[PDB]
Amino acid sequence: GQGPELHLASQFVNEACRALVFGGCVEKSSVSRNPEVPFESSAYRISASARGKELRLILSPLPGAQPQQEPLALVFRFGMSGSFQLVPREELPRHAHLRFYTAPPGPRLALCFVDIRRFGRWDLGGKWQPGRGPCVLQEYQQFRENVLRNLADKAFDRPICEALLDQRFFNGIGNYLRAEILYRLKIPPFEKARSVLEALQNPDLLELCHSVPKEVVQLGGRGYGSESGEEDFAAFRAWLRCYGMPGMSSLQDRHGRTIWFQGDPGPLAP
DNA sequence: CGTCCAGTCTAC
DNA sequence: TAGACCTGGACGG
Repeated sequence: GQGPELHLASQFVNEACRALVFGGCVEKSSVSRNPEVPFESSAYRISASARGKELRLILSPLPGAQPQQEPLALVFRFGMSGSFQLVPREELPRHAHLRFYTAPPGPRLALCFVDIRRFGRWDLGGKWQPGRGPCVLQEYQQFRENVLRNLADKAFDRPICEALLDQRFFNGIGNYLRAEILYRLKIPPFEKARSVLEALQNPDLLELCHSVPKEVVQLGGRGYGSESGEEDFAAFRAWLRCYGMPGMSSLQDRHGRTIWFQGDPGPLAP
């Protein structure tokens, strides 16, 4: 997922778990090389928030829950196939690698972190990744200042299409979003990052870094993805103007990732 | 059957 | 930097 997917996943956990009570331990698949979550409670609520391409779960025991336990926070990154689902306990999807189980009363459901390719990761801390910049969705003004303060950084030597993936400055921006963002401004993907950014110091490249992914969120649905029908997925394919679309050029950036664009590749093209 | 394609993380 | 980390769907023979 990218920021919209991480953001919509957090909204999903919050709405789906609002009137649910979990109990017991936090179960991990045998094959997952991520850490065992040391946590047990007779009764606890799960909530979420999203920051860029990371999602924080808070496991929050109720008054009187046993064993005695302070709230616990997990941060997740999704890599290529991470996701959250609420399923019936005996119908776990195949790659459900971490699982929170409802307590009686009611239907026994499982909140599952599902990650086919297992590029996703979680940490016990609860801290955001040091070095990741502010959320382009929820921290726009902080994100905007963080780029304009640091144009001197060597990151901005690189072509614009590569800089937009550097999560130190564009936390939340991934492959589809960089294509869609540059297509909106007809900015060649291999223009130099510093060149396009120095200008700003209406809608400019940094503003679109916020407004474009906000468009994905306001589709409702589950971004690139279909957790709420194939209808929501068709809604997304329709929103796209550039990424994967017929009549568009594509190249490889210096890290082998496909950038989609119209017309001028730009000066720093391979 | 085979190939190729879809975000970090870490060892050169 | 370049390869490593993974599974599965869409192709081509």
